[PDB]
Amino acid sequence: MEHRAFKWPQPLAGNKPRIWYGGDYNPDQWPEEVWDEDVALMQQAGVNLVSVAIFSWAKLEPEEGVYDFDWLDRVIDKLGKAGIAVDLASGTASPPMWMTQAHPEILWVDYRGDVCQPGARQHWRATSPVFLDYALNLCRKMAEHYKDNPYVVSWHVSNEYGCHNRFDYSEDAERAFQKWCEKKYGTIDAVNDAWGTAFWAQRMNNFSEIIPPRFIGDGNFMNPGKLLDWKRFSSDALLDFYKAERDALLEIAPKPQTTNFMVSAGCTVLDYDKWGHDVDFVSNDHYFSPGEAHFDEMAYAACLTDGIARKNPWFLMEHSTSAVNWRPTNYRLEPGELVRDSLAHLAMGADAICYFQWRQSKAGAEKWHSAMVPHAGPDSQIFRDVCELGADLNKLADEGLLSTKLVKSKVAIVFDYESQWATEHTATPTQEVRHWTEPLDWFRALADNGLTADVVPVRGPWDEYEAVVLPSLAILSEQTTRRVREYVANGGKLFVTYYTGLVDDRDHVWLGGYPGSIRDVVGVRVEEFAPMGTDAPGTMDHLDLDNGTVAHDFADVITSVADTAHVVASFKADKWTGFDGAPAITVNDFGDGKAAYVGARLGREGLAKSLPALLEELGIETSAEDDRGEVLRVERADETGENHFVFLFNRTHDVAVVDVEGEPLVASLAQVNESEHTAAIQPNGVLVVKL
Amino acid sequence: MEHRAFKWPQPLAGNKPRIWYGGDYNPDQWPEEVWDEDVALMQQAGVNLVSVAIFSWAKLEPEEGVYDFDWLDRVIDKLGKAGIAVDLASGTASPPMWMTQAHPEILWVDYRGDVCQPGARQHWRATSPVFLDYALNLCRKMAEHYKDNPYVVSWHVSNEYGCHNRFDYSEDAERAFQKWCEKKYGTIDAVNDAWGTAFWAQRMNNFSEIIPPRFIGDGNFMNPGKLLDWKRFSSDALLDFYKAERDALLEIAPKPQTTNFMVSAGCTVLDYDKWGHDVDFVSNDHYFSPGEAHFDEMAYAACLTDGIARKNPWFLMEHSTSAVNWRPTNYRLEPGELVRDSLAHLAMGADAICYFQWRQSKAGAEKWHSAMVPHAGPDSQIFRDVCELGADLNKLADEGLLSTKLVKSKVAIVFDYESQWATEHTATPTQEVRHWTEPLDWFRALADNGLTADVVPVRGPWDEYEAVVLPSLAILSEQTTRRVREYVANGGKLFVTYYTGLVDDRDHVWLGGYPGSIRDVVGVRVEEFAPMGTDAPGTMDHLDLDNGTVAHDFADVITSVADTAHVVASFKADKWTGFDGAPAITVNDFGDGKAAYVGARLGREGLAKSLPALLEELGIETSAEDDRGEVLRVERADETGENHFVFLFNRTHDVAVVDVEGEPLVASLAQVNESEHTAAIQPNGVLVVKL
Repeated sequence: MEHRAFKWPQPLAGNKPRIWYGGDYNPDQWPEEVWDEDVALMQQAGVNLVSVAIFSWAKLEPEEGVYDFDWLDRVIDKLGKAGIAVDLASGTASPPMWMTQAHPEILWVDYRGDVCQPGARQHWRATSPVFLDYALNLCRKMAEHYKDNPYVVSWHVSNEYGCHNRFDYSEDAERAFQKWCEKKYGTIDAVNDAWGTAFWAQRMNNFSEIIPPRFIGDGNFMNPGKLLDWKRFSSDALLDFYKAERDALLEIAPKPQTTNFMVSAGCTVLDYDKWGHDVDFVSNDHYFSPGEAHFDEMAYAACLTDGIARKNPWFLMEHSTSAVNWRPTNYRLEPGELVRDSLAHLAMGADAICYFQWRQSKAGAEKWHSAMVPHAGPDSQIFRDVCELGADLNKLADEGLLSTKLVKSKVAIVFDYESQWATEHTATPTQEVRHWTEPLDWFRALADNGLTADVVPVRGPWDEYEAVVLPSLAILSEQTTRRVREYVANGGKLFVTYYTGLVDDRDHVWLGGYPGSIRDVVGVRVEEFAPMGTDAPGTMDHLDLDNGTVAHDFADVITSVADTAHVVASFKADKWTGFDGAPAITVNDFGDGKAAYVGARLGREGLAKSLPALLEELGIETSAEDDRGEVLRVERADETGENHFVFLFNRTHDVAVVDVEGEPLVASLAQVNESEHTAAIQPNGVLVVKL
Repeated sequence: MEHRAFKWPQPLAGNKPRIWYGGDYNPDQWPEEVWDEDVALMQQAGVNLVSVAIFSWAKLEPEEGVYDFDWLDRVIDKLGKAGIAVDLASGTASPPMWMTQAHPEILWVDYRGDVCQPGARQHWRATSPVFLDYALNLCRKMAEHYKDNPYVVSWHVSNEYGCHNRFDYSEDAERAFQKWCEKKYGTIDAVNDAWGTAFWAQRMNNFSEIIPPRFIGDGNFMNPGKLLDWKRFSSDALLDFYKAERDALLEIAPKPQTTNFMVSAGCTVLDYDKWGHDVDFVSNDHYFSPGEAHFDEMAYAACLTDGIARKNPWFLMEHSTSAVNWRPTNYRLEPGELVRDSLAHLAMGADAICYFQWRQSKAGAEKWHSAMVPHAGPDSQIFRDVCELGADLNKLADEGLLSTKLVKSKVAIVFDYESQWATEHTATPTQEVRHWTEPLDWFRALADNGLTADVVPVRGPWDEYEAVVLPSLAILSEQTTRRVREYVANGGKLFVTYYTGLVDDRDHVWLGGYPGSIRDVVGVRVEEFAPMGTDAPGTMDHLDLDNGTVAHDFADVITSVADTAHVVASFKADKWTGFDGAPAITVNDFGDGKAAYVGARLGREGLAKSLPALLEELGIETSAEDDRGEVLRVERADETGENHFVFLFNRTHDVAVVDVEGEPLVASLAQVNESEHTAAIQPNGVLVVKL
């Protein structure tokens, strides 16, 4: 699996490279007089790039085989004459009404056989031959028309594939899933073994007896190997679609191209790491998580984006100035968070910072989604902040930030889209445990101990790191198992948690005691699990540990510990539970390395309090400073090290004081004292320094 | 309604009778080399019976009209040569893919018209002519092939009928429900009156205008007489199917036969009491309820199983060594509970103890369901415990337990599958009240007072008992009413609760004041109900009683008390409610007997605290010992009384001390002191003594 050669949208002729800054722009929603005010405000704000025509199919092709590009030619000329570059869409993200009215077979079908109608967006089947023909046609018409346009710097292919059309249960998807399985497994016998079909009379005679995981009565249990493969197939089918659109544009009008991802701690619609191999550059859409997780989760998501990009610069295609429209309660951003959030992504390696969207819609389903120009207009705190950010990004580019890379951490936290999928089955030990929460909890606990981790996809080079976290990494394939065993034996330092290595990549259990492929690495054997909760009176809902932490949701029953291992922490419990004095946290010597095993869910707080002991045991150095968890420190450097930037973010609701170890470039809710070379960072503030 | 003659699986030639011990066995999921280890482990564990081929249709009939029995012949020979008997399945529990692909009319249909697909199990219509033909065909092929096999001791017909396919809304079920109604009622006028169809323009001109209770818009109110009959019809339709499979096997290969039930406090998929009339012996599948209810609910379920069996020995076809796969949080068993749970069923009259399943599946939807041989293998606490239980059951059979019966209690708690169904309508006084909880609450409150009740189905001989509980028994037919009135007048002692006797068997209300058919038995008249909860601010959520208990969810408004009755307890409340000083608990003299009325939901705790007074008033004797509720005492005896066994189970999280009134045979987490003839029973422990 090779990545494509890296390509990045280049400046308009006569311009110097900049941190690209701007947003989705939808002039087609407004009368044309508004466009001249849009351009003048964009110049005021320091906007240098916008993404246009994303959902414009019904205007670009208003009837079948009739094209209307003149409006788009005119707005692209206005932008370009003002020095603003265009990231042009294919226009294919969502089909017009004339098309679905004429071709109802385009619409995707749900698990009960109910057809998804128009009225929102992206109501098309990934495996529809007729929709593909319509989409490639528009791609080609667009490419031919814009191939020589001097103001178009990149292609934005479709939009957030799979946000709405991940799953289709049509006859098209039935046929395509049969073909996928044949191309993966080769024989029906191989499919039967993978899916364990001897159970419940599911054994198939040929590929025609492979059906999608349709409606089986709510509450009943779908074949888990088949469900896992369904999610892989669904991601692959949309990848195929993306690659076909891409290729159709590039054959006529080669330009840097991307499609926008939805990388966030809890979003696993697609295997985004896999997809990252087919974009010229990684672009991401991230919106804040409400409440206390806001800052840490956004840093973690931008960190994972950078891991997907293999530390190449990446493109923040979307985020929000303030509230989104799509949550049950759409909380606003607090003062300072607009600037802070943008610099968080920048810190984690973005060389472009863009919003959804330029002007707040006055009608339609996202009218309540914040924008760069709110309903309130340019006389607004949001627009002032947008202008301030624009000046900030010009300064940072003047000072050499472009093309610098996020520095390598001591610690790689491993993330696997497929492990998440495996943990989503409805007949696992507990529905309260999924893969995705554990890596985020580690990121935050490590930050509390003064350490900024890298978040590395399982395919990526986590085995080149000083230390590695396997966080509820439910799948360990034969390959990954080998990589883990070799990494530790050669001197790596490993953290492994509960719900790691239960299964291989077919969702077959590794037998003999969990974790079945690496018991000797971690030097423990688990014979069963003890899920916990409050489902009924008298259920076991927690387990204390003797290091002052508390387990919830899940604990392992460890029945033996290797002679090369020792117990760092033990459970304390009522005797009748069997847990009193049982091992909870262990550390094993394996070859020249070490592996710690955390046999329960301890949360961010439990991990943060357990880590000092474990970091010491594994020889991983951190600050001695008491205030070490108050700020997240994020660094970017060029290869030589001549351009080295430090971003300091307050993670707390107190004022944080930091040393200033170079020239302060940008400050937001932060005050520098030149005398003492110190700075006080308010809540929600950030300071950027060049070393 | 007669029961079939009792028959029980007999020993293999040359063996003596044993408590059958073993589990579901699925060699078809494993390579054949595993089978020789399975047999050797089964011998080590003392396993003497296994149930085979339950879901093996896709291997037994791999294409239409092609049979492959050689694998099954080979594993049955290995088992039998090792002295292990086979409970052979029909194999018909779930159809193969080739069959449903060729015959989509087999699949059951949901209330909206959506067809249940393959991908799990039991996706067939109870009233499908073509599925019946396929099932009877396999039954006959199986019977002909195994009719002279010396190692097959019984038939296990299908599997848990109605677990998944209770309700079908197809055209087949439409036709079959019309015929059922005609065969029940005779005329359409009788159906119209039963269902109250003059209400809401539902009156029918003929049987063709009877339709199933399909989709009527979510939240709207289905005709309740029709819904009640639907549940009776659905149980009958699957009973018809079972009887046809049974008959098809027995015509060729007569052997003891059963089908496995799902008797538990809250499961009412089928009228299991009715079904019990068509099995040769009762077999049950019971899995623990999480938390504090675990022990008491399992004892209660095994007790009800024995009531269904009319005190004949019965067969525990399934339970779990530890966690199941199918709850949202799959809690494990604690140390000692494997042995304890098994002996609980044994205590309540089982002469066979079997698990789902022998070897934990490594793939498929139940891979996370515990087994006798876990993923961890034979070197596991579970497998050791399985071996220990095996030796325990050999000892108890050596000591004469087989064919002894659960001793008659002083108290019969009445259970009615149909009353539960009636309480399930969505326009009852409150959705918080169902029939099934009240009998369980009584069982537990009576145990707290030192009394082990019998749980007797309404058709059964509850009127032969010293005292009887009617626990939220919503239906009283004319017949049951007569039985109650005569039972009390002749000297019976009766407890009646709220939500008893509201309706007759058509769901018509008994008029004139509740409970409308027995007001004079209980010597109270209720004019309305006062449901309670926390649905909105300021709702009435409890009512104190003056005996130190608290009502929740529901109270009766009692407006008069007979001259032959007196008030035992009264509500205390805010004046404006109307409840201050109102009657809550009464006792009436009726003929030579007495009837207590408990006009509210008091819970296990409220009932346990109310019972001393009521037991005294009704002359029902219990221990004077203060510790009387700490252990459940369960007895089995032969008819003479020469073989009398007492099982003592600790119900608490303290150590319980008991007297030893005979020879201790089996102890689990219990220590006997020969000197003092006493024993200390740990939490989760049990002692078995022969008197």
